[PDB]
Amino acid sequence: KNLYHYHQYEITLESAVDSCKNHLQAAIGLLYSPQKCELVKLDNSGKLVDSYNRLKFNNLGVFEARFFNLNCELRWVNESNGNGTAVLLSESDITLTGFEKGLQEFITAIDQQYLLWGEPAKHPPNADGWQRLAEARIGKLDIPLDNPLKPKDRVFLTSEEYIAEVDDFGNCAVIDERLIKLEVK
Amino acid sequence: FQGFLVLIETSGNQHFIFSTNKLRENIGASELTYLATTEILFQGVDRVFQTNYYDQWSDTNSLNFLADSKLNPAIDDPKNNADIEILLATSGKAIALVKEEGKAKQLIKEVTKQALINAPGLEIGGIYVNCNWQDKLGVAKAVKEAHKQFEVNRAKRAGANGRFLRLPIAAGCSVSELPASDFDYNADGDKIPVSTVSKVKRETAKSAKKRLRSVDGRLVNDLAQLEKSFDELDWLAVVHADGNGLGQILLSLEKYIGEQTNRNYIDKYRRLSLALDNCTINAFKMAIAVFKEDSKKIDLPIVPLILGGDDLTVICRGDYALEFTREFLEAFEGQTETHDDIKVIAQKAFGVDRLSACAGISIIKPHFPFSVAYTLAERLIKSAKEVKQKVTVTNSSPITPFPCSAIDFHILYDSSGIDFDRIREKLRPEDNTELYNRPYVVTAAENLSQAQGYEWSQAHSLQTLADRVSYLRSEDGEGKSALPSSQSHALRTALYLEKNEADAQYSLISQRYKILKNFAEDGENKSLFHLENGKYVTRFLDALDAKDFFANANH
Amino acid sequence: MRGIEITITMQSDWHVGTGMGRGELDSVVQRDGDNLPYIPGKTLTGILRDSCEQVALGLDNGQTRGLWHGWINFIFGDQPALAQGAIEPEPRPALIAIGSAHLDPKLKAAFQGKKQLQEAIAFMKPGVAIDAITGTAKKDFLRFEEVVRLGAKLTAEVELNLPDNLSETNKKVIAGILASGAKLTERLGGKRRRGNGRCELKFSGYSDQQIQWLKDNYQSVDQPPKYQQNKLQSAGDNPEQQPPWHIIPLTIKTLSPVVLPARTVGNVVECLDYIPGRYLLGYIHKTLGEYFDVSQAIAAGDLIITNATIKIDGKAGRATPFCLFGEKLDGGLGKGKGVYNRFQESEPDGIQLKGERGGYVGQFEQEQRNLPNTGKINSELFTHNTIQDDVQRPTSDVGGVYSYEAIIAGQTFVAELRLPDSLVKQITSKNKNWQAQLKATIRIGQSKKDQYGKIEVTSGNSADLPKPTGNNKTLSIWFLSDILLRGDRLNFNATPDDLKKYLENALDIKLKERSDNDLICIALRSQRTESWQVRWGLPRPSLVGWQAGSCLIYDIESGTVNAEKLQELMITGIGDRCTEGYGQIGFNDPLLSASLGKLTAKPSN
Amino acid sequence: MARKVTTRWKITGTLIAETPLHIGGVGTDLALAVNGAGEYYVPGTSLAGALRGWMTQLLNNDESQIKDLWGDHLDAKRGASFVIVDDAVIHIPNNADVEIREGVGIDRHFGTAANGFKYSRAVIPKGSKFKLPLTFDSQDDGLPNALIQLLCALEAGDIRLGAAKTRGLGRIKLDDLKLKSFALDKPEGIFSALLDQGKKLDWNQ
Repeated sequence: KNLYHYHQYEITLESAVDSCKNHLQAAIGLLYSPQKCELVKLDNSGKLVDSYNRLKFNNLGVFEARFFNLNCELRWVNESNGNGTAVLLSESDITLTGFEKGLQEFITAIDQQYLLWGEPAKHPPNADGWQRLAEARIGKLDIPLDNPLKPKDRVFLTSEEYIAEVDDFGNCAVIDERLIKLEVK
Repeated sequence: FQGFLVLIETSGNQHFIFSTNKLRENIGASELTYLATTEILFQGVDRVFQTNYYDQWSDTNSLNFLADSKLNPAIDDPKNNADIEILLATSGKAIALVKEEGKAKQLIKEVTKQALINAPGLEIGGIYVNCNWQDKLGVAKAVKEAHKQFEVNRAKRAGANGRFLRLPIAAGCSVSELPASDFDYNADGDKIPVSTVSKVKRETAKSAKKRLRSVDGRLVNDLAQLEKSFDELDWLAVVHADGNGLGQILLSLEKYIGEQTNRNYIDKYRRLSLALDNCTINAFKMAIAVFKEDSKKIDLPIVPLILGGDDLTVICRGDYALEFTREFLEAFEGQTETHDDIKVIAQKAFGVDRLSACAGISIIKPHFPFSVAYTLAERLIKSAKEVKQKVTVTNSSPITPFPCSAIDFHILYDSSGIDFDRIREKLRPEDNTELYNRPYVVTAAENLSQAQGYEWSQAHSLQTLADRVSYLRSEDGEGKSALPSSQSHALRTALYLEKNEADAQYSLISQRYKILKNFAEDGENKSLFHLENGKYVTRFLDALDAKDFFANANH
Repeated sequence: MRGIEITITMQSDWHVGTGMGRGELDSVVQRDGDNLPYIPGKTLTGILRDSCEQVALGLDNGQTRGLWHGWINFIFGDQPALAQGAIEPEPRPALIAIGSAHLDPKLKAAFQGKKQLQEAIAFMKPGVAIDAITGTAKKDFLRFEEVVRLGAKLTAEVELNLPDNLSETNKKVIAGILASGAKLTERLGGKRRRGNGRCELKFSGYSDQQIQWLKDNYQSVDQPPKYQQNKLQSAGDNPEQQPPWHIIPLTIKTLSPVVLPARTVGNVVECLDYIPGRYLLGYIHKTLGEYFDVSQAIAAGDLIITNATIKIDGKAGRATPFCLFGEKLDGGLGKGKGVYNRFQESEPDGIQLKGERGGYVGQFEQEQRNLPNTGKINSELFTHNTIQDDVQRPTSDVGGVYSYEAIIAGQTFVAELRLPDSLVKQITSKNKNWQAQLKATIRIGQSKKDQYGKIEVTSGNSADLPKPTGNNKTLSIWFLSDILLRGDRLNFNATPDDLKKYLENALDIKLKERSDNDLICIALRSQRTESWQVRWGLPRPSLVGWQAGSCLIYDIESGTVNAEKLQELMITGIGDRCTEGYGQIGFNDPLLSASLGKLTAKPSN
Repeated sequence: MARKVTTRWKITGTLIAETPLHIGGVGTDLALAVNGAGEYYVPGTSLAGALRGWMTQLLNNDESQIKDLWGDHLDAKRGASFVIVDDAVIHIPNNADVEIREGVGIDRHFGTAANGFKYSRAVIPKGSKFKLPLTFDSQDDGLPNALIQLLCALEAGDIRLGAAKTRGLGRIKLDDLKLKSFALDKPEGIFSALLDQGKKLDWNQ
């Protein structure tokens, strides 16, 4: 049982997304910038509607990103001037141009949940495939969810933790966690 | 014959049990810690070796089943062939002997993986070392190596901090620092977001009432009523106790077993461990007689979190912790006096049948962080253990501590500090003066008379504090207090002055309220201070603070 | 707009309580760092807020939500903990910062050294319940409360950070409300309803004129303007970074208690014993953001602001190395004796050792023959409540009270701003005195608008750069700051082989573990940091790594170690988020090379 | 919002000592309650319990009516008192000071001073004045009956204050009673509270 991971270096974010786009289809992105943490959704093709401008670094731009869908997750972090390391995590063996494949054996993987911030807002956003949670603590949170949220729905980010031996003594740990999807409970 | 010794041990019991101030989770975390090195060990042993240690335990509900080695095979007897022998199981530690390196590793994987699944946030690890059974003391050597190698790994081990990580869009736990993962209820009944860690602890609090049923049916029955009652108290206490002498024994146990054969070390080691669990739980049953019984309150106001061996850790009502811990420590010494499984080892180690324990007691408001309170109880027990240097076995070479129980405590008043060094610094109004006389010796003056430092132990006797507290509480023939609060408060103020101003004030007030003569300490009957190691120290501020914390209810 | 004051004159004996007594006292008052009574700024905001809400109810004709109640949520910020359901707007902060009210500084200067007078400011008030049948004092209901003497004039610094586009009419509304709410305040503190705490609360420069304007105008007010954050701006015009580095020392003195969240856990916040570099970033923007694009420098790594750690020997205190061990009964750095460097010293015969953990150490040199000086940070627990407004009391102990650890006032911390010569030339070209602009008083951290966060920042003369000894036999590493490293999957990680790989790549060497058995090679501890991101409006991602004090030493297996590269790493830091002071590293430090087992520590108006 | 108040009532007047008075302080019975200025005063806790005590005897210990005025720390609906009772400095008239009452128990068999039963008590002299220092927050458009009854009792001299109530002391009477109303539900009443010293009620009505 292997967790496959694919790594590329000195690559810009928008190139990293494009180089992965056949796998990141419909992925939720979480982009990290000095001023904003924003969710995005890639097209079912995997593109983003302002991709270059959205993923540009040089003007308070994206220094870290995570893209996740059912099959895989892309991670990117800026090393210098908007060029940085991409790692894609997938439980499936897959081919990528330029990415060096690796793998980790893991003993088992276990489901985990994270409750998202907020209750369903009294109306969803005007954008299709978006919903609004809100909590007085943070205000609105627009999430790329296509289910119309019922009152007293709660949204959970589901993840899978991979457990492996860290020591030659046999000590186990969770070696990584892959984010999967938003789910309504 | 040759094999391996496996040591599996839980660490970070503070950061697991006290990382929330929610009693169900403290209770639940303490259960998960206990289960990790028993149930999860035995279920792991049963899976790895095709055995039935879990059936024997769960039918017995006790660890004594592994004493008699027809049932826990003596695998150094080749006719009683088995792959596994358990040397120790206890809260936060277990030790086993195995004849195969693979099953040593497989056991550690099994037990550690199950903690990840069933006890998220528990830090458990294990190690195996070779065990040369052809060598007498081979087990003692293996135990020493396994322990010291375990520490070297913990200096590099990947922590449990790395798994449930906050994502900016995840909400947070209502009671911890982790992201929320699902929902539970606060004591009021309201739905609240909680972590996977917090959820699993709360789920396991339901298991604790089963474990404690064999101890005392009065302990836990309505967690919600208990949790609600605690946060209506004025004071809780975090009480932490560790055995004195047990470490001094286990550093060297093959010196005290008699015959140096591994079979005797193991047999003596196991009975020593089991007997001190029995001593702990029995001394606990005796000590909980201290807590008064409320007909409305189905449960006693005490939560035994850890209850075996050296470690006793409890949360209780804070005005009853000093008497509970005194009674526990007194009951613990008497218990160890009366186990032959202990007598001969304590005799050979220390010249007395008893062992002893120190305790640290943090007395805190219910809203105070139990994390911080326990950190202080650690430093208080470290202070209580200074008896190890002061009270020693005569003509011992090297110098050895002589079994002397002691208490150090703090009551966390608002501006008192919250860390040990700051607390005590605030009680040194001048560098020549300490407004504390700690620790307090709990061992009876009769049992110490042959020790070095006997005169020291009497200056530090807890009875001296309890007397002064009695005088503060006592009344005159009017039914007014023998010392008024107004005068007590003036003496509190005087203690912070220069010693001549403090002693001048003490003269003025003791002329007027003659009961203060009993609080004098210089023997010249003219100071609340006595000189001690070049510092002027006083018991008086300890008595003023502790005035309301000697409640008892065992009269 | 700082420079407004509130004066409180106490007109009856008064009791800001601590929720508890002590010994013979059943209730004791809060005392400041000078042991004097004071009104905490959290108490003062709460009383003043409550009275502006009384005025708002009248102006809203009893409507509990409305136009004028929105003005209170404008002036005093929203109360998001009470709101439930899908509140879409971000919670407004207060426009008003209200400090703690302290006694006049000359009066507090007079009290210094006079512990008897410091107690005499308060006196015991008896309280007893009477049995309704027998009419007798109900014993064990006899009670003594500490109350402070009437006549106290206390003053708090007020800052109104009004919106810069705020209409002049809306300015008068805010001034009118605050004047009006101040006027209506009659009581504060404990036992208000039984005659404690009678007071006059007056703003400087708000009078009945500000009240009269609102009475004249309140009918034509509207909703206050909507809140928006001050956003960052970037030009991108900074020059590329060029050596040398400049190290600008920053001395931080705490003026109030400062809460620097270590962990937020239910109703308690634990505090760090150092100031993280990220708290000074807003000061770096405010003071220098006009001279270069600060945000660009942060993104490029042209800016480092270190953690502010306790000043020892006149320098930044350095987190105690985990390779130091005390004799468990009689030793350790706190006892000043029996301290072993287990990188260099075998564990003694028959003596068990405890590893060192917290605290900070001063300077050390190869042949010092004294243990390094230790530094300690004094923290205190502060406790607060929320009042449920209909019952006018806390709704329970469990969910009515909350606590903050804070670093207390009067403590001194040293940070370093490090900037490349590229930016320093640009800054000096725009302002030659720019280091004069680094002197400021700022509020940092949690609850910074209330009784918390007030710090003085002072800039020192440019420090000398670190000059590590390049040794080809061993590499010693001391974590002066928490080290955050990505694993090779860019998750954060706790695998020291990755740090081994990182260093030998960063230094272009090869490293091997120190192989002795009587010595330890590695002494790390894990660290998890659970911060917020205020501009995000959302939590920061959890940052995992190694805590400060973690130590490791390697044999160099091959390759020369460049003293110039060691110096550069000692400047820039290693790993992630070094701009805000993570990753700060000491190479080949003599304290990790010493044998210390034989050493001891050195000895009103 | 704050606590919702319909009308705030400032209720003021002069309480006169109709006997001597003793209210004790921490520091035999020669310590009279003194504020932080060291002036003799009536603590609002002691005046409240006198007033609350009387109403409790009035209302046959109907706890609910009492707790609706005087507050309750236990009931989830209640909390703080709607009556505020301020501290009042005692104005001992000119050429007067605290007196000391000296006395003795008399042995019932011998008819003589019993040994060990001497006592001394300091007393605020008769005719001393202090303010009636009451505020009432009304949550409905009236004034409570039991509070009107209390003010009538104060004007009647029916309420006793301090120690030695059965044995010489504690009688007080209210004069100059004034009631000022502030309609804090309304803008005119809030600005009246800020500026205008309130709508006068004729108590005689």
